[PDB]
Amino acid sequence: AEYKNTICPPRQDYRYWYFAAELTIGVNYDINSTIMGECHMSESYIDRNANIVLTGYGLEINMTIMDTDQRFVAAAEGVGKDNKLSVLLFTTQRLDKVHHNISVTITCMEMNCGTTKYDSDLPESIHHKSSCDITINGSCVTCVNLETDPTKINPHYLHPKDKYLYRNSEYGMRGSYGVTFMDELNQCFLDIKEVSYDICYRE
Amino acid sequence: AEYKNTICPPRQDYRYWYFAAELTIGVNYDINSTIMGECHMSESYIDRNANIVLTGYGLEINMTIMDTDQRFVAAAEGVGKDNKLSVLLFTTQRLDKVHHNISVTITCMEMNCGTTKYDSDLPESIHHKSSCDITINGSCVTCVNLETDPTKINPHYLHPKDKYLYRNSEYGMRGSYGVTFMDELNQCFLDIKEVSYDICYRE
Amino acid sequence: AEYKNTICPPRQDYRYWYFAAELTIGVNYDINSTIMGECHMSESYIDRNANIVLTGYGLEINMTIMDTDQRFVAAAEGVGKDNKLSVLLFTTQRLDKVHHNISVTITCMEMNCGTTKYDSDLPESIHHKSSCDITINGSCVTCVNLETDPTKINPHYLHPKDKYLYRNSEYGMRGSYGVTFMDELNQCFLDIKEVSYDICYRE
Amino acid sequence: AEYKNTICPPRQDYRYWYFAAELTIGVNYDINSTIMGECHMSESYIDRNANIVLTGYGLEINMTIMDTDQRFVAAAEGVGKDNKLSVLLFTTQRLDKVHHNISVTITCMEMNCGTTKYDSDLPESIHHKSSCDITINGSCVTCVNLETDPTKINPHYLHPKDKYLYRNSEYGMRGSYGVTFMDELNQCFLDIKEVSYDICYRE
Amino acid sequence: AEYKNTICPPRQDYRYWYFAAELTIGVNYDINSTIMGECHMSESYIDRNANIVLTGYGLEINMTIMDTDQRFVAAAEGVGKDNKLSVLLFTTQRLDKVHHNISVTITCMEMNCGTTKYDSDLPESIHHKSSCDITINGSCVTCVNLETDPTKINPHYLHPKDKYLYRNSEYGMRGSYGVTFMDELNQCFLDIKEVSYDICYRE
Amino acid sequence: AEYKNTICPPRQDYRYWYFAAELTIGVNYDINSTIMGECHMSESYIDRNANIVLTGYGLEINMTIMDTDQRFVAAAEGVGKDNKLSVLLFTTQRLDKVHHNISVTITCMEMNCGTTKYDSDLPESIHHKSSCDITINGSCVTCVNLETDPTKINPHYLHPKDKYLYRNSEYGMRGSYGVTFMDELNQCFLDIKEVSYDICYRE
Amino acid sequence: VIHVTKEVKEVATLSCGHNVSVEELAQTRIYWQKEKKMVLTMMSGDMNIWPEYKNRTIFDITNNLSIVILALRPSDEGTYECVVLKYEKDAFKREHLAEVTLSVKA
Amino acid sequence: VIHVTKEVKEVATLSCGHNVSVEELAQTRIYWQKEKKMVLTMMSGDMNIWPEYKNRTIFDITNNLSIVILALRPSDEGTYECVVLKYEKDAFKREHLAEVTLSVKA
Amino acid sequence: VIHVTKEVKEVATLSCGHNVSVEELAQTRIYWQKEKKMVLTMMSGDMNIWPEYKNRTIFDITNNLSIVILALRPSDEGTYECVVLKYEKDAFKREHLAEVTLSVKA
Amino acid sequence: VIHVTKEVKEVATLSCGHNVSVEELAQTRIYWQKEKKMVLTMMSGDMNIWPEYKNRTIFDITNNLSIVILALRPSDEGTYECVVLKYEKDAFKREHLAEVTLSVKA
Amino acid sequence: VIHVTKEVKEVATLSCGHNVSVEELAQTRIYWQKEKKMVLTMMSGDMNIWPEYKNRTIFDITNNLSIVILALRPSDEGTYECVVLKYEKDAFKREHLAEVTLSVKA
Amino acid sequence: VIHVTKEVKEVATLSCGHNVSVEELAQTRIYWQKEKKMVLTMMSGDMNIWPEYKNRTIFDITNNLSIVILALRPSDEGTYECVVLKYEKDAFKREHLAEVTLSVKA
Repeated sequence: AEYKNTICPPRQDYRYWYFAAELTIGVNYDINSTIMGECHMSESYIDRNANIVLTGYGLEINMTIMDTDQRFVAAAEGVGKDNKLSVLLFTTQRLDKVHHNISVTITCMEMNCGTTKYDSDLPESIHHKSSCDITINGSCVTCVNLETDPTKINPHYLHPKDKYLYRNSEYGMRGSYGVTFMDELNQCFLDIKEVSYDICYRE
Repeated sequence: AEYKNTICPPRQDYRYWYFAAELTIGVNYDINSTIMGECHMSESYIDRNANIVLTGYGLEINMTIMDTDQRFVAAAEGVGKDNKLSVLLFTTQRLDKVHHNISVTITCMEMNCGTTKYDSDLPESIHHKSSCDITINGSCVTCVNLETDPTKINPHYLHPKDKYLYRNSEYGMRGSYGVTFMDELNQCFLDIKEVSYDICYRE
Repeated sequence: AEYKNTICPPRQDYRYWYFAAELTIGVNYDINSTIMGECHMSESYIDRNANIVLTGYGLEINMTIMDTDQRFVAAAEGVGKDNKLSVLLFTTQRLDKVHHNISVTITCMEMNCGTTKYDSDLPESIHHKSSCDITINGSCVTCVNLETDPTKINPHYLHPKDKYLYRNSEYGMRGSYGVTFMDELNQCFLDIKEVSYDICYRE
Repeated sequence: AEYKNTICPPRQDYRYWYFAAELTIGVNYDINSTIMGECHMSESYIDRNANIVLTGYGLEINMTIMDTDQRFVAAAEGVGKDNKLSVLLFTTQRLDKVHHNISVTITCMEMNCGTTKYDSDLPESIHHKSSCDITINGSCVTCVNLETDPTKINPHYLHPKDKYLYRNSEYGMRGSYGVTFMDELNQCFLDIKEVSYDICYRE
Repeated sequence: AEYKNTICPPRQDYRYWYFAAELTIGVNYDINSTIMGECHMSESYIDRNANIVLTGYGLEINMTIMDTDQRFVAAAEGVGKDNKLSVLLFTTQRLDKVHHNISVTITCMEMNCGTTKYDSDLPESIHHKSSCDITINGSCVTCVNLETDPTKINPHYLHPKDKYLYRNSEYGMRGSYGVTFMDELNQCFLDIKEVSYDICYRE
Repeated sequence: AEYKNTICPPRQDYRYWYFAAELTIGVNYDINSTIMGECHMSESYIDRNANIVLTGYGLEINMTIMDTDQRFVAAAEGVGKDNKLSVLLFTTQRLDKVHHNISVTITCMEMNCGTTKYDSDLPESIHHKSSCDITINGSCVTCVNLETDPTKINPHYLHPKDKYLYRNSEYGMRGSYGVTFMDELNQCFLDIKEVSYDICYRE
Repeated sequence: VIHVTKEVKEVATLSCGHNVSVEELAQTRIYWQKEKKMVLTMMSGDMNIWPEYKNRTIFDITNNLSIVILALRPSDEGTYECVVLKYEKDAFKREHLAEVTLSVKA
Repeated sequence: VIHVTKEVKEVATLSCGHNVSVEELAQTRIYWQKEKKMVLTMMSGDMNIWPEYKNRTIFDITNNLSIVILALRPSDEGTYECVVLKYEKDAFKREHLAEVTLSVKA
Repeated sequence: VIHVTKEVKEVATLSCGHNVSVEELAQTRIYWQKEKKMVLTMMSGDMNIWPEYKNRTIFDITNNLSIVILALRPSDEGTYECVVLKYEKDAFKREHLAEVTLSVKA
Repeated sequence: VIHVTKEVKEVATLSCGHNVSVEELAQTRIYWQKEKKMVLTMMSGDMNIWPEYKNRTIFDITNNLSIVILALRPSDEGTYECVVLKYEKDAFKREHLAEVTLSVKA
Repeated sequence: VIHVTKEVKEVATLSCGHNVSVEELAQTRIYWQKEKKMVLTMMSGDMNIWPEYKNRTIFDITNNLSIVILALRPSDEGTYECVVLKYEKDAFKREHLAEVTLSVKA
Repeated sequence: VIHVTKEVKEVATLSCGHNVSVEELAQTRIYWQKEKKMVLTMMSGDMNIWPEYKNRTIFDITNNLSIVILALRPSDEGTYECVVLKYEKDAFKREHLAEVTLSVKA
């Protein structure tokens, strides 16, 4: 009979969003510009595992946060220069201040498909209290970078009018993962303000 | 074979409204302005108990008047400053001049959800002839204030054009309940003329 | 094998109307003005009894003419000053020149509902050859007046364009019934030319 | 194997019309003017009997031609002064030059209904080579006149644009029947050019 | 395993039309002008027999070409002066240079219907290498003339915009049949340029 | 567990096209201009065999690439002068640098239909490392020319806006097949820029 | 005789073509009219002739309900119709309608 | 008698046509009115006459609840209606309604 | 012989190409026409020649229903058609149609 | 006593109508206000009076939480409400609400 | 050899790259063309050289169906294609296609 | 130490916060950058310093991959990030990212 916080019940539409992560992926095939309706998303909160599957721009991204009190509520996708795809992920609020292990599976679907080309574990660079299990199926990805609880990034961009946005402000909750498959430096960075984003459609 | 007044039969539309009570709830998460179509309502007159269930602005309110000859007919919701939600409740006409016990349950549904955080019984301040069983599930509510048979409040505001409105004019029928979960005074007050209301939708 | 006049068969639309009666009901709750589509009606000619049931303005009226060769074909309702409701009834033509017995039941459905408050028999004032069995269920009716075969009243008002209207012109067929439940005189009169009438919708 | 003419097969729409007869009926109740869509017709060619049933203006007209090679194809109705209803009947072409016996049943349906008021046989005035069995059910008909194979009458009036019209030009094929139930002369005549006709609708 | 040309498979729409024959019919009842949607058509290629059934302007025409590699693809109808009906028939391409026997059955359907009035065999006038089995049911047809593989006739008229048209250019493949039931000469001719044609509708 | 490139999965829409081949067919019947919606296509990737079936302009083309990692994604058709039909074929990308055997079956469907008129094998003119099994059903084709992996041809023409186009740039991957059934030289060439191409509709 | 032509000033004998017994004239009504304009009525034995024909119209009942017009005039050209009604029980039923045309040569 | 016409200045005796015993007058209300304008009331024994008729109106209770008007005037022409109400338990019930019209010759 | 060309002023023999026995001519109608303009008719033995050809047209029945035109003229160039109808029971049936073209050199 | 009227300059005693034991005043908060404008507070024994009333307001706790105002002024007319809050476990609960109106005669 | 460059005025030897036996030349057609403009034809042993190349074009059949051009000119730069067709039963089938480019230094 | 402030002209020591053995530097890449502008690279033992920092930047590998800047300047204020990548099989994987900020007092 002692009080404790709990996750919110499922809803058809969410209004309160927490900027959970920013995923940047670079491909070796041509993507020109953002297309409205090009991205679709599916979400599932089973056990304490939250899973988001995004389909768009010739890629499928299957991301999972393990043993978490969060739930994915929205996602957005945009195309930058040099064939870079930026994905913004919005969950419910962060109840506990603990780093969660991540699992990312990137699969090609339109160009340079194949069997599992990469499968490894990426440390958390800043703090080293978690990890990200990364799996790339194909020969299309050149670099991947994941920023969990981003502070510097500004998730307002064209912030939807009907929603409320919240973001982390502590450097101690930041997390960074990254792998580059090209001899040049990672250079998976792309300025958020130079990209045009569109919201992914739940289905 | 001696005449006695009786409650009216149910209807799809009610044209005669009695200003039953005013419920004020303050939350710790941002609500900006009134939204059309945001509030939904359900009503049930079972036994001599009248129950209204409202869903809106991330809250669920379940109010019950026990052993009464009244039936809920309408509700209106509006947002004021400092994240205050004002709820006006309209029933059928009052038959007997007796104070009824109330039961109010507030549940958070979009922010700061949790198990039962509060459960108590609030005396009727003015006359102490009844009580209000108050339950709060979550950590979102800061203050709650309920006024039954309000005289000072003016329920006309944007009075619906197709309806008739009636209100109490006696001090003896007034009733006030309230609880504040913040060290500052109750300060759940919000002037009715400074709020914009929208009618909840029956479903 | 001797010719006798017979009532006409049923129809979806009746173009030939006979002004059968004028029913005036005064209530103690507020009715402001006539509303299009407010009144609905149902009709049944079973045995030699003709029954009309009208719903509108918070009242249900159930009128029955006993052992008649007439059938109700239409009804209209209008609101006058001091919360007076006027009902115009139109039947088929009048084959026989005989006074019929009436049965009227008024029930409150929106304000001041209750069990049977009044139940009596009203003589026919002018000639005393028939009677009206009146039953009021509720505490909302102040006066009731029924004029059968009204000569003075002009039923053309806004006479519908596609219909033919006929009215009685003999004093011997007039019939008047009335009861007032208030210390003041009957004062259930309301000039027809000062009311706005709308036709009830058969259903 | 000797060639012989035969009646034409049934069709949904007929283009070639023969002016078969002109039925004039006077009523003792009010008919004001022609109404579009007020008349409906049913047709049946069973055995060598051709039957047309017309419903409109408060009357039902059941007309039958016995042992004929014709088939009713159209009918039109119009209202003249003094409450006169004129009915034009159009069949297929006249294969044989022989007078046919007729059967007319006029029944009231909206005013002055009753049981069989008249039932008799009417000679063919001009030639006396056939007869018309007339039956009136009600007390509404004042005069009746039937003109078979009319020569003088002009069936073009507002002749339908898509059709072809034919009419008799011989005095030896004319037929005339009539009964008046009023002391004044028959005076069921009404000039065709002073009437406005509308085509009855098959159903 | 020796190549041989074969008829084409059936299609919903045919774009390549061969001017198979021209049929002219004169009637003793009035036809005024061409009407859009008047002519309906049905086609059947069973065995090596090609059958076309046309319904319009009060006639039914059933034409059959026996033991041919041709299939009917279209038909057109038009009305000329003196109540003449011109019918143009279009088939697939002619594969062999052989005269085919024809069978034509004309039936009256709106005026002057009857049993079989004519049944004979018409020689092919020009060459006498085939014949036309002609059958007329009714007393409406005064003359009939059929021209198979016409050279002089110009089938372009208002040639449909989306089609390709082909016609015979050899006198040796021409064929002419005809019968007149009136004491005057055949006079079933009507200039193609003086008629207005409309395409029959497949159903 | 050694990475190998695999063909991409099926999709409803393909945005990345590889210019696989150009097929030119000359006919002896009249085709005037390109028509929108005239060409329909069906595709099937069964075993390692990719099959395309095109229907249009009175021709059916069934092309099959044997033991290939490619899949047909789109096709376009255009009409040039002298009754020449140009077909552009777009597949997925070209994983392996190997010449595949082709099988082409052309069938006449509207003009000059017949049984198998030609059936042979065509060497690859440039390199002689594959072959094309050609089968012509009918007597309507005069010349046929196939260019697989065309370098010179520019497949952009009116390049669809939403698509990406890729073309071969190596002379070693070119392949040329051709048969002319007329005494004159092949003359199956038609400049790409002088044709108007429309995309076939998948069904 | 549908068509009868008489030289001016002569006697015009227009025949109804029907014979009604004097016994039955009690239950009979006879009308002679000319293009919707009444000429003569014999309602139940009560005779009546309109002013335009009152002086010059003799009604011969026995001779097929005929009318004799003396001093025929050029304005009398037209079509005449004779209608006879028998009083069936409760109704008047038309038992004969005739049409005779008169032409004037002048 | 629906219609009564009296020469000017005479006595107008308008009858109600109903007789009420003095015993029951305690439970009875009697009104005489003229086209929606009140003329006389007899509420529970308390009589009342409006100014336009106060001087020249006598209410004869026994003679069929009649009203006698002295010095009839040309402005008195109209329709007079008499209504009698009996106080049933909890309600007033109209037990009689009579209409009488007065005409003035001048 | 579809095409026949004769020098001007000579004799033009246009042949119908069909022979009808003299016995059957009772039931036969023969027409020679030139582009919808009648040239000669032989209806049931009754001959008829139009004015434009009445003087210079001899109809030889025995010689394949031929026509001999004397003094050929430059306006005679055109197409001639010969049509023969046999009177089948109740109907007239075309039993032969021929077409011959005449050219004039001038 | 909802309504209290005292002549100007006199002593105005406005009563809360509730009595709170001094022992429980540790857990009690008492407020007096006048139309959304604070007048006096007694938060957990810490007293507080606003400037407009700091000089002329005595808070009698024992006498039903009454307030004594000396030198009543014409601007003091209005409605006063007294509220008492008891500190239930983890929350503050309004255990009494009173309303008293003061009128000034001048 | 896709690319061949010869100094001006020299002898340009463009090779087809295919060898056809003299016996089979009866059933073979050989064409040399230059960007859709014909240069040489050898239809069934009948040779034909267009005017622009008639004087300075020798066709060596034995030496891989080669063409020797004397007095190379700056206007001869372009792409040349050689095509060989074998007369299969009832059809002409392309059995070779070679492309050779000539460059001029001036 | 996120925040470090040194008086102008002194020696600034910015620590990467990570230690890499000299043995593993063959399979390691180290970058120091300042707001998307490169400052120092150590690709597989090949060092590189941009012109703006070439003269006044000493890279101490052993002391936690630290950088010593001599003659600090007011234009050097900003945030520095040190990123270390280890060459896992077939890929470069980030194994440490640090962020150190430098402030100048002047």
